Amino acid sequence: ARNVVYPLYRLGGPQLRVFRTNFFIQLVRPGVAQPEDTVQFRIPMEMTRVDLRNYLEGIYNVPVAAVRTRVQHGSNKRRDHRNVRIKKPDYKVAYVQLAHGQTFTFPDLFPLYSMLEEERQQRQSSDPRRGGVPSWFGL
Amino acid sequence: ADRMSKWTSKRGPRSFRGRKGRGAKGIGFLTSGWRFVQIKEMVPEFVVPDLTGFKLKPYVSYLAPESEETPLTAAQLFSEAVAPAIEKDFKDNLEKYGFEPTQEGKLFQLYPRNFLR
Amino acid sequence: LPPHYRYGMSPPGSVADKRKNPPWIRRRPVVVEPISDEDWYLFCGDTVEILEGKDAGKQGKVVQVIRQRNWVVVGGLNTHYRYIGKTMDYRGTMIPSEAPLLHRQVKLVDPMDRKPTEIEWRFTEAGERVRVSTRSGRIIPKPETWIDGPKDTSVEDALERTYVPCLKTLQEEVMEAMGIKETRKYKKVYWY
Amino acid sequence: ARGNEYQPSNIKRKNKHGWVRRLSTPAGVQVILRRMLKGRKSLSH
Amino acid sequence: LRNRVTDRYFRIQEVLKHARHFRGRKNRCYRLAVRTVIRAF
Amino acid sequence: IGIRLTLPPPKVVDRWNEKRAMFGVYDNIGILGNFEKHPKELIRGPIWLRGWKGNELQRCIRKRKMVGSRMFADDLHNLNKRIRYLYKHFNRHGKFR
Amino acid sequence: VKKGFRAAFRFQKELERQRLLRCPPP
Amino acid sequence: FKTEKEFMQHARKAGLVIPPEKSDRSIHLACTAGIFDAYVPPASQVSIRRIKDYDANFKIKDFPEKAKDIFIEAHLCLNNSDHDRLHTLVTEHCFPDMTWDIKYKTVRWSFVESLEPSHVVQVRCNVYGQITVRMHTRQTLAIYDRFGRLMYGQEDVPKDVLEYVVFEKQLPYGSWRMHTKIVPPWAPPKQPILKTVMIPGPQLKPEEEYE
Amino acid sequence: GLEEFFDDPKNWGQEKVKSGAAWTCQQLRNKSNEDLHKLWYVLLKERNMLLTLEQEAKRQRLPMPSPERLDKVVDSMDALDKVVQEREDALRLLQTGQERARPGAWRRDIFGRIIWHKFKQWVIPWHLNKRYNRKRFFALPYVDHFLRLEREKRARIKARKENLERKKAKILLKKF
RNA sequence: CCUCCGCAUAAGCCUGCGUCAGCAACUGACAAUUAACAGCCCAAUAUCUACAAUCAACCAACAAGUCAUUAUUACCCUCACUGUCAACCCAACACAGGCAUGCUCAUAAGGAAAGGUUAAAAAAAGUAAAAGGAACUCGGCAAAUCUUACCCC
RNA sequence: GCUACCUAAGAACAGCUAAGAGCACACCCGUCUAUGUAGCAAAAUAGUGGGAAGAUUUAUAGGUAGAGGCGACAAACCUA
RNA sequence: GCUAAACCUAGCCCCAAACCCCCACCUUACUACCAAACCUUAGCCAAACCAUUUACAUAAAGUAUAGGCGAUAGAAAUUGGGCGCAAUAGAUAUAGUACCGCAAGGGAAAGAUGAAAAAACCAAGCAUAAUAUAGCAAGGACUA
Ligand SMILES: [Mg+2]
Ligand SMILES: [Mg+2]
Ligand SMILES: [Mg+2]
Ligand SMILES: [Mg+2]
Ligand SMILES: [Mg+2]
Ligand SMILES: [Mg+2]
Ligand SMILES: [Mg+2]
Ligand SMILES: [Mg+2]
Ligand SMILES: [Mg+2]
Ligand SMILES: [Mg+2]
Ligand SMILES: [Mg+2]
Ligand SMILES: [Mg+2]
Ligand SMILES: [Mg+2]
Ligand SMILES: [Mg+2]
Ligand SMILES: [Mg+2]
Ligand SMILES: [Mg+2]
Ligand SMILES: [Mg+2]
Ligand SMILES: [Mg+2]
Ligand SMILES: [Mg+2]
Ligand SMILES: [Mg+2]
Ligand SMILES: [Mg+2]
Repeated sequence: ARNVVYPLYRLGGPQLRVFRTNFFIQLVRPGVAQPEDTVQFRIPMEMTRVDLRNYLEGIYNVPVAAVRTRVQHGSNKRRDHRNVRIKKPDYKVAYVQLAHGQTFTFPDLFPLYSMLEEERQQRQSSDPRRGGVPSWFGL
Repeated sequence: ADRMSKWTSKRGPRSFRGRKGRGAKGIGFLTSGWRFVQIKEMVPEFVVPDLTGFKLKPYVSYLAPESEETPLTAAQLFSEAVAPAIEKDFKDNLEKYGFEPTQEGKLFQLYPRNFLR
Repeated sequence: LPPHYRYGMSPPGSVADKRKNPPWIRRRPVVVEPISDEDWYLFCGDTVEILEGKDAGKQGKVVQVIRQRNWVVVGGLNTHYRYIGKTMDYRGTMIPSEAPLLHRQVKLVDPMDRKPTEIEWRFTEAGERVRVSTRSGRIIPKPETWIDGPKDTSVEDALERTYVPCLKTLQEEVMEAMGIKETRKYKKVYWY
Repeated sequence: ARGNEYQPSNIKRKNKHGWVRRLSTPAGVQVILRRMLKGRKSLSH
Repeated sequence: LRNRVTDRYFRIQEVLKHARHFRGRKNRCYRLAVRTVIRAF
Repeated sequence: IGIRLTLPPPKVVDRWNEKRAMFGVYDNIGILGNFEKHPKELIRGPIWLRGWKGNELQRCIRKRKMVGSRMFADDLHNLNKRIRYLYKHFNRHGKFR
Repeated sequence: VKKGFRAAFRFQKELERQRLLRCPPP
Repeated sequence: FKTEKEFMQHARKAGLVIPPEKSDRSIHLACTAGIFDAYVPPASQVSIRRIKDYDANFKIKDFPEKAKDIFIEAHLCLNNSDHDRLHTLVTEHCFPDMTWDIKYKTVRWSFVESLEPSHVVQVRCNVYGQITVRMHTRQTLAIYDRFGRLMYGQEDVPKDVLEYVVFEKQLPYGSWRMHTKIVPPWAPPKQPILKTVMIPGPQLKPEEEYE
Repeated sequence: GLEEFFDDPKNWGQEKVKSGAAWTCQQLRNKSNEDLHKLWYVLLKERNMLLTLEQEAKRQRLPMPSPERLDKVVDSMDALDKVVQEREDALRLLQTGQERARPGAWRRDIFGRIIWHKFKQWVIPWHLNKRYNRKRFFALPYVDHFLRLEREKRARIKARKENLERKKAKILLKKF
């Protein structure tokens, strides 16, 4: 869990246990070409590699073999009308290699106007022989 | 030369980039040869129940009726938790009813929290 | 939203709003008269009557209450004419958009007398509060299915009282439920 | 060659101007107090 | 400013109406027009 | 062009306002109320200049010695500097002497 | 915005005189 | 742009994501996109009762009189550009179709006496009444410029006009207003225009040839 | 499995998905702690699903199908955590009489202001903790002038706000 | 056609010429740098550590030197955290300047002195120059050739 | 964080003749000329030059603070 | 006819009243975790230099006193909301932000539609429209 004071461990103490997990997770699509057995996550900062292993083993029951995380610096180079730096937030990225010869591909997610489009059919464009005469009049 | 930027771990020289980390937690200790010992019991075990046959979905149907907020004060939890035990053992040592004066020998202590969350 | 944000016909989070109210404008704040939260009496669905200007004396129905500016948007009445869908070559279409009214410009309607009425918040034994007109002693009410998906609880299962109130924590109750055992007792640390 | 002057390093910046040094002496404590009374966003390096 | 001058356009136009036929910036700018209008008088 | 293009909104003044209509009442509360009060007790303002007129040096000396104990700190410091400047000005600079 | 009425009034009348001498009425 | 799809695809390529937001106020329209059933010129009494059950005092034997007075008065408001009257006299589907191109030009339309008794033709039907009226009149047009020089039709000479004017009514406060005007494909062409027109051919790119 | 990071694949690209209400708090006070534990993991997996679908919505430059149900899930997570912490607070008040789960003390920093010092866990006692005994919790007498300047600065901000409220009241009486 | 540069690491900077869209690297959205390299170390209490380095051998020194344990007790878990991008830093700048080290010492790497034209004066840099060869000038300064001798300090 | 001196623990110095030696790179400095003078530069450029195994040069951290420091005294240097 | 002009209200000032305000953070602040504080202010300046000296309710009273008895200093007993500002103004403040500085520190500028945007005229400077012998650029004039 995150934003929680962890109880201090002395030698021979009980197992440190988290019951209601504070931190979430999201698996993003890889923007670069990666091996077929690798799932890329966006860990929130206070979550280590061991915690991500036991997190995916416990909750989602995924046979996770390797985890390699890294920290992404969101850019502090964009500015207000006040000329004040806006920081896009930094985020930790997990790279997960799966066991048992499993293979993951990110699935292909995401595969009144009657009046408007029925006046876009009846637009009745001005014939060039009219020369700007309004075509409403029956004369 | 910046002052406004947060002093992150990406920023100093090698000795500064080594010591400061993110909001992660310590799992073990360093020994000679800089060899990291990972203590098994410091790792949080995600205690996860069985989600089989469990009939609570993440949303509630709109046909559920509206009620009032009654936060659990100490008098309510004493009342429904302890008060019929006192009334049944009074019509015929406070530790008999679920009271513990001290909790140093207790596993999950209430003050201070030695459990997590 | 910035201070002295100017409320308008668009909602305070839309896109054409951000064309109209970008984060760098500082405009003269509209002096609106302070109506109390209990003093407001025009609701989204009341049949009201316009007193002033165009469409005076007509009765319509409130469609939107923009309460931060004492605004009542009568549907189909007090309309001006704007185009929409105007591309580069096509001139758009004509639409009767609706101009908002201050609540001073609006009076309610008895559902049996059909007249402009002043309304007070009279108290009765049957109902603690409700609108009561003054020209007649008549109560105006307050104006105004579902199929579950695979991810909704039933109503009965959302209201099960499976809570036996006990002096055990969530942690002790789940450790007793899961059958997890622990013999290592916790060792006292120092807090300062 | 003149004007290059500022020759940066983070160790000399934190150990010259940082918070722990400003709280090492009471003069720098009064510096931090003038920063908070003026209202500045960064009280120290 | 408690009371600062409002009627100042008309003093400038008191002087500058006599300069309307001069050359240069004497017909336009008040600093030059005062000297040439005094001098013309 | 420092002049306005439209005429300003009109200035309505109610001459029979509560303040204007009853203005000046109980100014002669001494000379026909058996001298129980003085009209300098009828004025409201700063406590250092109820019933007193002085120039600026006198207003600041009197302000300091009457309410200067509970003044704010940089108001007390600015006021000490104003008394020191106005001392150096009234007593050393000037034409007539 | 300089408070007052009299310079705004006189300048309002000289704008009226320039509107006359620009577009003279029939 | 040219359509909604180009603005949406440039909203996806530019990255400008517009979430569809839900507002409780929708547009209270007072028109139709054209005609419910287009009358074709050379039994619908159920729709007449479908007008009389909302209106409760409605006489078709008095209606082509009023259809005349709604017609002519609306065209009189083109002589004066009285748009405030026109939105009471004409629908919103008709108002750009008769007032847009006449902007920045003075028309001097003038009615003179009709040739036939005007008469109802068909009637069809949240609830939108619709009455098509046959008129055969004598009108005079004179459409001028910004510069006040004649470009369509003499002011004196009357012309005889066939008119299939479609009316629509909102069925609590609306009245009968000109909705559309059916022009039939068998009709003769209008007046010729005073000036000549050049019509350009295909503007050729250098690699292209004219065929 | 990894398919629980996604919803029912019939919902892919529908641009509108029906969902129920959020778990309000009184509906959760009727439940057991085991039931709030399992429901915590239900809402946890649902929140992760909706967050992957948000980030893929930002990736494909497309809008959300229904962004309101992520707000429903965050509201149900916060409601469940609040109900659990209510039971923690009530049981703590019964057993120990404490109102804060973490011990601390009202202290006074170098800067003279009074700050709630939340205690950290330590192994050794505080008198031989080398890093703790450098952290000084006393204000020396050069601070009291700055405390007085802070007091006067906050009093100026307060007087400005109160007077400005009175000016708005006067302008409201002038207009209506 | 240039290259006395380049490629890395250190320090610095903090996403700053990646994708999509909007004289002739800016904005919005999205994405990425993945530890084996490098930081982040060490259980006490006593007890040991006279003989440089320079190919360390002859030698040859003086300025006299950069490198190590033992006794007993305690000890059994293990691979976490952080850095990793760029055309970059300090000089107000897309500045002929300043910038440590390891490699290549002409490059396998990196770049373009000319927007186009004409061929004035004056100016800058250069190449050549008859005869003479310091006559110039404060002074052989500059340039070209390289040299003799004597004073002062 | 420049610069004056110092502390700690580091580093670089090709080739040729044969030591605070000589020729000579890198590197340090800046004699003399010319360009530049709101410049490329709030002191540079091009060439010529002095030194280049030593009282050398240099990276990193630390120390000395203004009634002062520091100084192979130029009354220098101590953020143009 | 371009640049532009204008604008009224954000706010502020002076009074009165009333005594105010989850997590991480003194190690390299924003980092889960190991053997000590008090010590006269001085000086500018006035004395036409300077050197002792030089101010920091009413009334007695500028009195007694003190003082290179000179500049000057100086008691006590006793007595008892706005004839404010309105965007170069008013706070520096839209903000102690941007930016500058190694740091202490310094320190900005600005906005104006309408009920609803789900609807002209006038500063300088130019342009329309270059110039004609001669001279502080005018004045007397003149048919010009
Ligand atoms: Mg340096
Ligand atoms: Mg190359
Ligand atoms: Mg080039
Ligand atoms: Mg050229
Ligand atoms: Mg020759
Ligand atoms: Mg000679
Ligand atoms: Mg000669
Ligand atoms: Mg020479
Ligand atoms: Mg030598
Ligand atoms: Mg010389
Ligand atoms: Mg040499
Ligand atoms: Mg020296
Ligand atoms: Mg000397
Ligand atoms: Mg000298
Ligand atoms: Mg003097
Ligand atoms: Mg003197
Ligand atoms: Mg007394
Ligand atoms: Mg201001
Ligand atoms: Mg200012
Ligand atoms: Mg002009
Ligand atoms: Mg003359």
